[PDB]
Amino acid sequence: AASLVGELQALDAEYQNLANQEEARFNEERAQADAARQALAQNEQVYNELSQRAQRLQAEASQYQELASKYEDALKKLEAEMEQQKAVISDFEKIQALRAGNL
Repeated sequence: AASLVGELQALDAEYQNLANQEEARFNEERAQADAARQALAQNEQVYNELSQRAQRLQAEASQYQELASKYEDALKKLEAEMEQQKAVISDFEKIQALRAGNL
């Protein structure tokens, strides 16, 4: 077991580092999802109030017409941000159901 002893130690090292990297990835992913939930929650609040504000502006008849349309665009984007944020949370929850499930 000349080189066998050495290789076994080489594979051990690789394993230790690999285990640590995966643990670092999972944490990096957890932090990002928490950021996602915090941000998403705040956006829901801003989207609701702003969509309400835009709705009132439209129901009138050009300034109101221009500002209403400007809000519909801003809201379209904010909505994309929120779908994107829900995906981060959703992807992490899926991953969680695994890393914790596999026993």
